[PDB]
Amino acid sequence: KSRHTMSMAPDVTREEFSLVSNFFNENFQKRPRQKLFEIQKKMFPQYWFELTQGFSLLFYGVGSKRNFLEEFAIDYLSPKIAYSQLVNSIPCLILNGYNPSCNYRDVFKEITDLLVPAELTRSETKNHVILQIQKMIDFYKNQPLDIKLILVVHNLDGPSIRKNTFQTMLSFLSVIRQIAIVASTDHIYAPLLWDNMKAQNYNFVFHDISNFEPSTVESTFQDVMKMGAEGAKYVLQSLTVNSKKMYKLLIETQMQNRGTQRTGVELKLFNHLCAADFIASNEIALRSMLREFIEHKMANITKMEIIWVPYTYAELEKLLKTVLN
Amino acid sequence: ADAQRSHYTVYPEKRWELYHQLHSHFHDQVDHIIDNIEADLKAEISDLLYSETTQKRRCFNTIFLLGSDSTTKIELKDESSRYNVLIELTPKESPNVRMMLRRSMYKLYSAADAEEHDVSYDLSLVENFKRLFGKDLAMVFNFKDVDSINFNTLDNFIILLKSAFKYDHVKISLIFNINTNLSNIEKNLRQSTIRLLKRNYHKLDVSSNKGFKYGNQIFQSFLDTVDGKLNLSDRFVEFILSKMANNTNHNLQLLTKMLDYSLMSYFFQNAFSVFIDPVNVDFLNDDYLKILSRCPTFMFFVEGLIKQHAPADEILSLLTNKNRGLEEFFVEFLVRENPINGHAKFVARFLEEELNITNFNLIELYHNLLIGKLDSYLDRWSACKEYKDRLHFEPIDTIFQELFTLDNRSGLLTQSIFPSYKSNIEDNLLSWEQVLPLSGDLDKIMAPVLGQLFKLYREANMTINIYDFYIAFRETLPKEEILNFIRKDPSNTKLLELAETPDAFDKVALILFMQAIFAFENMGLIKFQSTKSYDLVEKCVWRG
Amino acid sequence: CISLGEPSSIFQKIFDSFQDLNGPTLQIKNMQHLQKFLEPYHKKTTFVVVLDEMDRLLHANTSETQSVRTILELFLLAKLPTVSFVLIGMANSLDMKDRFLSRLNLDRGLLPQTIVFQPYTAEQMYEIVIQKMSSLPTIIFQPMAIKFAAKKCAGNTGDLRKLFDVLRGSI
DNA sequence: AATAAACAATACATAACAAAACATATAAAAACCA
DNA sequence: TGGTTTTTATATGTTTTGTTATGTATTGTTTATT
Repeated sequence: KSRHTMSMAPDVTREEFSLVSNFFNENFQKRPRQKLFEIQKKMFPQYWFELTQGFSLLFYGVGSKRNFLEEFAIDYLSPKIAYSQLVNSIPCLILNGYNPSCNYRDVFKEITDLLVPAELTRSETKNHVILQIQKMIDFYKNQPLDIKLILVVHNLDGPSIRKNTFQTMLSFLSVIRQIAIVASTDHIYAPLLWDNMKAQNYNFVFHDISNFEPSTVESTFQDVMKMGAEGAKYVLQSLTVNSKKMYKLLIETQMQNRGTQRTGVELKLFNHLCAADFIASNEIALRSMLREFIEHKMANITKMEIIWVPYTYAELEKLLKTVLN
Repeated sequence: ADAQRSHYTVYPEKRWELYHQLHSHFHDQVDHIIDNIEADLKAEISDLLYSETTQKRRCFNTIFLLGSDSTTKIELKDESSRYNVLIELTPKESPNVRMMLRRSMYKLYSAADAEEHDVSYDLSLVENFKRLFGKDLAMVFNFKDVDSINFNTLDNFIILLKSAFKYDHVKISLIFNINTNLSNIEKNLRQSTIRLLKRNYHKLDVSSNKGFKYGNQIFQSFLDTVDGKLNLSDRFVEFILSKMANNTNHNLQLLTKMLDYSLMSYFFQNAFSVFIDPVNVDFLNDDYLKILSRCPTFMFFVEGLIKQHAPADEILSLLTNKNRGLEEFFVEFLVRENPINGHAKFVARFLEEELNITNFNLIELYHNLLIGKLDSYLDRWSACKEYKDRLHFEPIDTIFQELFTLDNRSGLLTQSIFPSYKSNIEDNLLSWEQVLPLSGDLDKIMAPVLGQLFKLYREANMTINIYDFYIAFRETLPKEEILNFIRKDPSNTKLLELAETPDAFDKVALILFMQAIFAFENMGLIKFQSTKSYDLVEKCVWRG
Repeated sequence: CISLGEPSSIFQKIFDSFQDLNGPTLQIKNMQHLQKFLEPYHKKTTFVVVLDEMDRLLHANTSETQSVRTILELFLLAKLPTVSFVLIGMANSLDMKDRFLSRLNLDRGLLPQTIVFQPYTAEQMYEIVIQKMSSLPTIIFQPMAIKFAAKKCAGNTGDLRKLFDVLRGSI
């Protein structure tokens, strides 16, 4: 099974990747991107009018929408509605769904403090969350209709917001007329999240926004093998000078023969080999500064008593000519 | 800057008023109908919860509320010299036999002290409730979502309640809010407990859609709110037939949504909306007079005018040669009441009580009216055969109604309410030209980053190799443009040392490839099968 | 930072140099709550904190949930006046830089100058022992054997006073 | 119908592995008394 | 609010079970002869 693999790739370090990535995402398709941004700007009065009807507005589409939501919520809408009701403008409570550390307790503790504490709602605080919001709902059915809060939920299919006890929590918020719910998702299976029970509470409407954004902030928490061959690449840069030499003698005869088990070496002769260059005194002095290569998982052993390096054929000669030399 | 911290708050019309007098007036008819079923559901539980005096008097009364939406709230009678408390148990609060008992005893106990003006939270309070609180006890159990619970926990729960039947100062009542499927429920429990259940059961149906007694009602109250000032076209209403048929549980909240959004479309683009009150004739303008001309029933009647009156000197004069008679030609047909509304209200009350028929849908009754299929509508009972001549109406081809109408002739609320979700995403990624219009010269000769692999992503196998896909990805990139792009900027220095490297093109491809396939995981298009190996992945998204 | 597992009471201990009294719990808990704490009182001398033994919180509870977020939140110095809480943190194993997110590795905060200390073979540590022999006895042994001690301990070592504390046992 | 012999086509026993059921552990959330 | 307990999310380990590939053994197919 001769497969080309990501290990057999010309790799790129940390500062080299992120800088040339920053060059593309700020200079690739710049002119048509704001050219799209001016086209969709005329839809902004249409969103203002429908949002008076308490409609949970939901934005789908390819690409990141995070920049677009923060322009649309903060600068455009939130002072426009305060001027049209008649003083600080309408409070914006974003929810970063791409941040996995969102819970149901903490954000709702913000909500009841963002909303009015007209009564002793801490008396009903005793899981009373659905209980406390139910007492909020029926009181809000008989209030004068005006928006006092707009909340934003970025990346609604996020790692914590998509949990099911959190989803139903947002469902009861959306039936209230005083708050406007402007959220965005990115998943292709996002309408698996809602049944006709929740969408009854939601009354979602949909709009496409596809600007093909790079998702700068949303790439940070995510990881691939860019983010071990690269792990032990830094430990050797800070050790004793003898460990460099005893790894150099290790890496030679382990690459004398991918870097697999079969190219490895027996412990006895390697003790004698590192006794030959006046390096290893005995087995214990060898093994103790070999456990340091073991503790940071920089070498393997299987069974001759074969110690072999788990990095590729291409990687070890890169480890040869750069850091060992 | 702060976006990695989660939930940081910050503290930064002649036409529309005629909408405002119409919208809320309609919504007063909505919510008043909503409290009617709210008073209906609260009534029929309340009488049936009481007055049921069985002879054995050692059994709880159970109530199965079939078809119920798991949200049905209940009020209770005061019924003095006895406290009556409500306990609700959500399947989220059903982990075991143990905490189903322990939270539920806690929930009534605070409800007991608040009416009373240290103890243990189990059945010890239940016997001593006569001494702990004076008056007796009649608790009720709002099991919210009953089919998600492991039933052996529920079966072991009800045997625990069976032990409370020997104290005679307490009365038990169970409310089973099923979603549906009563036959499923008698399959899951232990049969020894069904015989415990079957003493005094009552299978009351609670459904929002029950013989359309409210569905046909709310569409009827819609029609009088827009009576005579608009129309409802045929292609519009069949959308309301088809799509509302796809949602069984809650039609009534959905019919409010798609109708009010449809009314929001009319006020936002149509200029003749101001003329639905004849007081606004002074707002007439040549720009309004110009846009009246392209109405289809307007120009078709002119084609009807020439063939009927082969003398066309009158017809040419009433065209834009005059303007005073031209608008007078319009306001001749302005006040058309269109009695299809009133003819519907004529026949709606009739078969409701004259023939007394209830299994009928008023919307398709309005739709069959719009084509003339009212004769082939009443056939399904064969009861209007003595009345098909007096309930008869041929739908006349009315004139100037295309300016006062609602229809999805543009596919708007088809799109913005029921979006072809993975269709519109996949259409956005194959084409990309109808979404996007120094360095932009590169864009006219190179695709955007996400979409350029997508054509090969279609052309790849079920499970694919990572590197050969990149090898295919390097084919689509020509070499001369990138070195023209990487050497475009003389101002930056840190990029320019990479720009002069002779292997820069093959390095900048794997950087750019690892920004796109990095970005095809949050969309869930490609799944990384067997982590820490990631030599092959799986593609789930297919075109359909 | 040894016995916390949690980022609050560090911002309590900077208050201990004030010898004052306030409402402590909220101000030391949230990211934004630290920002109110950074307005000095007497003469406008800037403050720098020193975070000792940061690796107990690095090698605390699960990375991208709490501890990396704790690492993230501390290194953010976007404050506008020059009174900024400059960090000096310390760690054993050098994996911690690659653990940083790609936004943070874009020349942000105090991460850059990754000042390392290679283990002194004998060429800077033994000479400190010489100056730590300011009060010199007559026979403190042939110092070339002390040089012999330094050369043949420097295979696997870091602390020559402690490796003089094995000379102090043989003395 | 049986025998024999050369050849082709298929089945079989097991090696190697994958994946789901079955099982435990601990830091972080989340209720929850108090 | 505040400590304490309980559940959940994340993480890894164990045993059973089911799939597939392959080299070798079996079995069918054809033709000549008894």
